[PDB]
Amino acid sequence: TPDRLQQASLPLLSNTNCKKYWGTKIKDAMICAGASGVSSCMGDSGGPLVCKKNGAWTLVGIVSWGSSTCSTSTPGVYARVTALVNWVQQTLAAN
Amino acid sequence: IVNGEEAVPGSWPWQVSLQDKTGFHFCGGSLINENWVVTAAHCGVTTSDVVVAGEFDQGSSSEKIQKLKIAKVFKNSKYNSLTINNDITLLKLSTAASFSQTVSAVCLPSASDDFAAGTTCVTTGWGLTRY
Amino acid sequence: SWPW
Amino acid sequence: CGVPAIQPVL
Repeated sequence: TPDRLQQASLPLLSNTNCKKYWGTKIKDAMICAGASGVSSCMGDSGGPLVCKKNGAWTLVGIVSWGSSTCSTSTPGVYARVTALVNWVQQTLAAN
Repeated sequence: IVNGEEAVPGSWPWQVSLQDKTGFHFCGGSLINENWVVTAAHCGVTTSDVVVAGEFDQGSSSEKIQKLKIAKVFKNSKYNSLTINNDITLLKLSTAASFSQTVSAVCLPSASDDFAAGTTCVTTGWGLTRY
Repeated sequence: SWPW
Repeated sequence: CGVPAIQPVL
């Protein structure tokens, strides 16, 4: 592993196209990104996939799972935050 | 991250490291406010783990980092460990993070926000750079 | 596949 | 939220 924090830019994929790689493993609460010459990898899990919207960085994905060899030609799979944000808000409001 | 590059120090101020009691980094997370961190459910965080905020170089002794204790782990009730679906956990911190130039929150989307295929986004972390 |  | 004090450089 690296001592220093790394970054990479990468494109979002559609779930329909991501299914060409991963088949029925892709569910509606997942979003794929990458296959572009970079990959998230072991130890990145839980961290952010952020996209800029109206000038602010917004959490779109949570690093989840992908290739056991971190192949840069296969998309990574991230938890899809839009599918999960209502639960986040309910949890914060109640605690 | 394989084939990424080094970040500018402090430029991703919501990024945290989750470390076990031995000091081993095992997962990332993101600050969403001073009291709460979002991470993956499959990271298996417990209240014995530590949230480290404000870090750039895990090999440095000179950074002004914040080591924050975890009060409670909220695993999403829809998380399915068999399929790794709904892979999200919230961590409520025992001690609030102190926001600064190098420590601050990421925004959350609305449930109805659209992020189109082909949009270029960014990911960050201290994961492996080579398998 | 593998958790990340 | 979402606006770092130290700007990232990509």
